[PDB]
Amino acid sequence: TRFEDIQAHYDVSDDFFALFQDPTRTYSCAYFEPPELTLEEAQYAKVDLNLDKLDLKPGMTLLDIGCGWGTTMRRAVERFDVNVIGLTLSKNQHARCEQVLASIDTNRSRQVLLQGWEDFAEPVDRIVSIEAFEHFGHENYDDFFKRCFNIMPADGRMTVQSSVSYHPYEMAARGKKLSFETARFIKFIVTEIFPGGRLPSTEMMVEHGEKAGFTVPEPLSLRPHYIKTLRIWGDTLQSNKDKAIEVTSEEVYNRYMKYLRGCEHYFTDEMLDCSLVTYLKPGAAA
Ligand SMILES: COc1ccc(C)cc1N
Ligand SMILES: COc1ccc(C)cc1N
Repeated sequence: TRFEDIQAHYDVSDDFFALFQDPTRTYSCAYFEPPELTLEEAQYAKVDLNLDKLDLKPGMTLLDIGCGWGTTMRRAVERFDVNVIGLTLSKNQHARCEQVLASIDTNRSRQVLLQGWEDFAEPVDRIVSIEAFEHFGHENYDDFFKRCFNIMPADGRMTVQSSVSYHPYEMAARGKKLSFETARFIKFIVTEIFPGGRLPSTEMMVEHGEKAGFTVPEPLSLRPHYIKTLRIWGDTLQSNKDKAIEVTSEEVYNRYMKYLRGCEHYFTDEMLDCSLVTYLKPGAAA
């Protein structure tokens, strides 16, 4: 009701995001390995970083939870010769993914579903989830990891890439001034950028996975890559200010410059992180 309306206020057209993102319209941390990659190349490098952890063999089925514009699923079909299932809650992303997957020269099964993981109960081999706020941004971590564990075979693996904060206790350790300042900035992100969202901690991502029965090796920090990503997003949005304002408003432009510049700052000050966590079932190949 009211809340919904107050949140709907912060809905932004896909056309605005196109004015700061790379041509793939990837809205997640890029991977600058090597460091000289373009943003677009680094976004393909991040997809590869995720898929290369999943022990994908031809004829397997990969589930993409929050499949975005279909880039991850397409790369998986092309590189690994796998079937793919994507989950998205965006009608626009659903339509684009169906066309992206239909375009692929393959006999492998390609399916895109307009639903959450809560309503998904089909057997799959491997799972990838890259900064899926619509799926991994509303708690019920115990149900999420239990679902992922139960739909995979004995050798199942999953990657989840997510922005993270620290427990208030850990934040206090690194300055009380900076601790409050960060907590107020997180409140802005979860009010105006990802309304109703909840930023997990790495410790939560690890411990909820372990409780479900997964082996969880040391998470990969993407912090330095997200600083680079947010710098390019900010610099690109600023270079398109007139076009961005015309498509939305000066309010929305200022909101996203605050978000992009702000995240770069709190990432640089090591008050935010980005974790790529691998979840291994007990029977996962060594
Ligand atoms: C992946 O980028 C897109 C998504 C949706 C539409 C209509 C166009 C493009 N280029
Ligand atoms: C990584 O997925 C997310 C992105 C943004 C926010 C606020 C929360 C989550 N889980």
